[PDB]
Amino acid sequence: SLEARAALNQALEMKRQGKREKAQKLFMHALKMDPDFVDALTEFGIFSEEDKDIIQADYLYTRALTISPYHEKALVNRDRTLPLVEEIDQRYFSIIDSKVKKVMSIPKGNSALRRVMEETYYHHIYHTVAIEGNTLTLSEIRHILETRYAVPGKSDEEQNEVIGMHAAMKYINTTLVSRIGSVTISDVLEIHRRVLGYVDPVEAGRFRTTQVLVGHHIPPHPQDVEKQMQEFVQWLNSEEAMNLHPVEFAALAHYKLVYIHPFIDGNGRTSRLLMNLILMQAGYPPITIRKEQRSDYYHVLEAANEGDVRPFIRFIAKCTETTLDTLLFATTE
Ligand SMILES: Nc1ncnc2c1ncn2[C@@H]1O[C@H](COP(=O)(O)OP(=O)(O)OP(=O)(O)O)[C@@H](O)[C@H]1O
Ligand SMILES: [Mg+2]
Repeated sequence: SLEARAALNQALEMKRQGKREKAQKLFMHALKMDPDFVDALTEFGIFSEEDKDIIQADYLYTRALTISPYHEKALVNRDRTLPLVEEIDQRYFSIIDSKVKKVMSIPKGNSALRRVMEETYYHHIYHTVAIEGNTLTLSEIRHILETRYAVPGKSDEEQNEVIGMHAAMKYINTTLVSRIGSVTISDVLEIHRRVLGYVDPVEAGRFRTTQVLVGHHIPPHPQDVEKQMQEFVQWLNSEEAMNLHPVEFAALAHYKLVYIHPFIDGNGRTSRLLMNLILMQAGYPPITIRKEQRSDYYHVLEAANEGDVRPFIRFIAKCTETTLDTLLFATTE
């Protein structure tokens, strides 16, 4: 309905100007012209909740969610499944928590743990670059970082991606992990400047100024990148984010940064480092997303884009358990 659309737009204009009596008449008129107008129902629900009429607000929200008979079935079924899913999810976080406490309890000065921590360091670097076509083997990566001699018959681009990761991981471990205070845009840029610096030092440490496309994702317009990065870091240091389970917080921080995708390149590597910083600050070890999990990683990211991030959190939770099981397995004494 063209009149329903018009009635809602004026209803919202009257709401901003503080004419609530006129806004209500127009909300009612929008629903008279189109009873199944989702926008007007949801928006009139928000208006009703502001006036502290909870029953009416709930009626309008529920009406908007259940237009057709198949929506009604979806709601009654979802209301049944949600509690069971909440239980399954909560269980999996408590299972991770127990394994974290077992890893943390082990003395920092342990012969076994030190070897594992040293070996898994190169595993993360390997998987973080190999997941997007870096053909360097694990022994080659160690050679590059331990000796600082280049390997033969492998591109300087591939090897400078490894050097950049090592530089970024050192910076975090020494400077940021134990640093008490808020994480700022500058800190993210400092990580990115090291991650991409050795490959593209021109673009390393500054936002993109062009439109791009990441897989099946449409990231923000370059002119809106900076505002969304300000809103992002505001959330990072919010009380809401502090309450979240570290794995949930680390997963959300990861997804939000690759959604904004504020750099021309190195967005994945940067967002995975920020994920591990948050976990390390919370007392968890650094986790790895293996190159074998690329399709799963992309699938849960595409699901997150279309408005369900829970699969991505669950995916990061799986990657966390796998990392902990690897540390706990090395009790070979
Ligand atoms: N649908 C999606 N929505 C959001 N982010 C996505 C999506 N698909 C992929 N990504 C992320 O974007 C990354 C690719 O962007 P970019 O090339 O800037 O990262 P990179 O650091 O060069 O790659 P990588 O770290 O994976 O080796 C992927 O690795 C992934 O983390
Ligand atoms: Mg890339």
